[PDB]
Amino acid sequence: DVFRRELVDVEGIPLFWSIAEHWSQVESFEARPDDILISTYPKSGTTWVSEILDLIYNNGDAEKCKRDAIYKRVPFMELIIPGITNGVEMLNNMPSPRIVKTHLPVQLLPSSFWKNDCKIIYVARNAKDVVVSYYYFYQMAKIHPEPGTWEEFLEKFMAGQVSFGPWYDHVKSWWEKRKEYRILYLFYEDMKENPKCEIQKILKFLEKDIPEEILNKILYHSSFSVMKENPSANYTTMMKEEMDHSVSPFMRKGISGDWKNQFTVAQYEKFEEDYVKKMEDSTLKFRSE
Ligand SMILES: Nc1ncnc2c1ncn2[C@@H]1O[C@H](COP(=O)(O)OS(=O)(=O)O)[C@@H](OP(=O)(O)O)[C@H]1O
Ligand SMILES: O=[N+]([O-])c1ccc(O)cc1
Ligand SMILES: O=[N+]([O-])c1ccc(O)cc1
Repeated sequence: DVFRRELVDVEGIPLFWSIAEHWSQVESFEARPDDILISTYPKSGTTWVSEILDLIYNNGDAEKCKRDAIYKRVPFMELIIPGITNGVEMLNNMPSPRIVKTHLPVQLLPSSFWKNDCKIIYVARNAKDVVVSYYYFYQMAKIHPEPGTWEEFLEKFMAGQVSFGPWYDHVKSWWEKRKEYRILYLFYEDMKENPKCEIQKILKFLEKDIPEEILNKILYHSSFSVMKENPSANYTTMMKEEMDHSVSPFMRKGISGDWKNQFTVAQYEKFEEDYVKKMEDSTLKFRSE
């Protein structure tokens, strides 16, 4: 059974057993100078930005972006599961320019990305909304260990005992890295508030100037209500064994502030006290609504 196993430590970080088992293949990954790396802590807007990027690369052409599922269009690099998927091999066989997805903490990223000085788009999302999203995701996406109860999962998340390790270190270290490499550091909440502005930031970073009409086309097709019903973007092409959408849909709510529906007031106060202690060494600032 490839599903529901315990995580395995990889250079200090809990990862899926099969990623750990094939780690040398990940660490030796060969990047290319024109790769665009989308880097996120899980549940922070990876699919959203991956769809935006593929739409940009295809000039807002919806049909072209339906050539395959997002997880084939924008391969999840480190995700290797025997009999199921191999992100490294998918990318190895993909023509440039490649869009590459990762959730790896900075210290675990294959060094080829640094050596090739690749452009990277990092997306961060407020921790409270992340942990709620990740809880439901753990339930539906069977490669993860059992999340337990909300209360149990919340504690594991705060302790960094979840797949890809602690959110706090992930966002903080990636933030620091922006001083060394070309990292456009985006926030899920900004994309919610003003998607046009954020996509304009992406275009400037990519050194692309496109017509307003194409920009509006990209905006329309990357909206939650369009993506949620789009089989090429909403993960419903996954086998039920890998992802069971009847448990929780991948495109779940797509808002900011769902944490209010999940956290008890006590859980919130405790989470905030812990958060301030973990995040005061950082100039990083988030909005929770
Ligand atoms: N277009 C658009 N607009 C707004 N929100 C969106 C969009 N697409 C995905 N989502 C929401 O993003 C959450 C999934 O994040 P990820 O794509 O990073 O998940 S994953 O790490 O790639 O598995 C998950 O958030 P929750 O709804 O809070 O669970 C998705 O619903
Ligand atoms: O099989 N799976 O569970 C997968 C496969 C590919 C992917 O990008 C994410 C999950
Ligand atoms: O376990 N999974 O199937 C996953 C996990 C993380 C992710 O971003 C996509 C799929």
